[PDB]
Parts: sequence; structure tokens; C-alpha cells
Amino acid sequence: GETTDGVYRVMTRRLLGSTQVGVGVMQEGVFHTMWHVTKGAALRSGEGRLDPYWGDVKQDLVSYCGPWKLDAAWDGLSEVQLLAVPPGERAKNIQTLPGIFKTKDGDIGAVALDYPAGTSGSPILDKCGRVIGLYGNGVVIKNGSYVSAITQGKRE
Amino acid sequence: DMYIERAGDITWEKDAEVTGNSPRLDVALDESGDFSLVE
Ligand SMILES: c1cc([C@H]2CCCNC2)c2cc[nH]c2c1
Repeated sequence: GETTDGVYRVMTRRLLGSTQVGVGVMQEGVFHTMWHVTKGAALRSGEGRLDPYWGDVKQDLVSYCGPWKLDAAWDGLSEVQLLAVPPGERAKNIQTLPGIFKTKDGDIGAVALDYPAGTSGSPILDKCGRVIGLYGNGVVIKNGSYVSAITQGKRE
Repeated sequence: DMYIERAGDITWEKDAEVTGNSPRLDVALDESGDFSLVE
């Protein structure tokens, strides 16, 4: 199948027509997405099969074909870009200054951008085009507005 | 059965549309990977 680096849609034909259930990142021959998009199931790329390699429900992340490769981090000061890939629509960059999720275990960047659920797994990038995390695991605040964590894994 | 389709390169776009605020929120993360607001 296609192994070129880039952003990909994750689709299924199990429901009505072809449905986009999420998005992910191919980098260094490894496919990266959020666990809730695939639930750890195998994927197809053309006639090739991608098998899960690593995953964690609490981080809400999963990698296919190899270990998690994305290790860039938000600098805590600069604007970033969400490369949103909404269902049925072209990939589009949206620039924003992240907010912060403060937790008992430390602080995480967060982006206050609201897209359809099938956009989950879309990458968030720094100015060098490095992926600093994936969009789609977050919360609904007072206003009813959605805010996603910038969710990043660990490169072993 | 799930399958993948390429949608683009991962690059920064100069003069991209700029939007969104920057909230600072106290949150909790449970064993199921769900975030919740702590108030
Ligand atoms: C991204 C991801 C989601 C998913 C995450 C899993 C549970 N809720 C749906 C949503 C819901 C509303 N906007 C969203 C953006």
C-alpha cells in the first residue's frame, strides 16, 4: 500500500456509504492515530495490511507497523497549526495560540477549535512542520465550546 | 473494515487562517482516557 509520509483519512464501509471515522499521520513507516478512532483494529492501505503495534487507552493513542515516532513538543509560547482533515473536505491549516489543560500530573497544551468527530487524529504542527500531537481528545467547557488536548506520545 | 487514504503533506502554511482562543482550564483524566473539567 501507500507508505508515503503525510496525513491520511481513516475510512470504513461498515456503515452507510463510505464514512470517515478519523485521521492519522504516516511518519518513518509508522501510522499514528487516536485509539478511539480504530479501537486498535487492523487497517488496510490498498491491498496491504497495517497491524497495531503499540496502544494505550488512557493516552488515547495507537501506532501501526512500528513504535510511536512523533516526539516534537509545543514550546508553550508560539502559535501552532491544526492540519484539519474534515470528512468530505480538503485538508486545511488553521493557526491558533494554544491554551493549557492543567492536571494533577502536569500541564498540556490545548487547542480551542471545533471540528466534526471524524476529524479526530488530525495533526497539530509547529513552525518547522513537526507534529507536536494529535487533535480529538478533549472537553466541552462552560460556553458549550470544545477544546482538544494536544495529545503526544513517547518515542521509546 | 477500515482503510486509509492520503489527504496531504504535513507542512506549515504561511498566512493560514487564524482563529480560536487560549483557555487555561483545570482538568482531570480518567482511566478510560476521558478528560473532565475540575471546578
Ligand atoms: C473531536 C473528537 C470528538 C469525539 C471524541 C470522543 C468522544 N466525543 C467525540 C468530538 C466530539 C465533538 N467534537 C469532537 C471533536
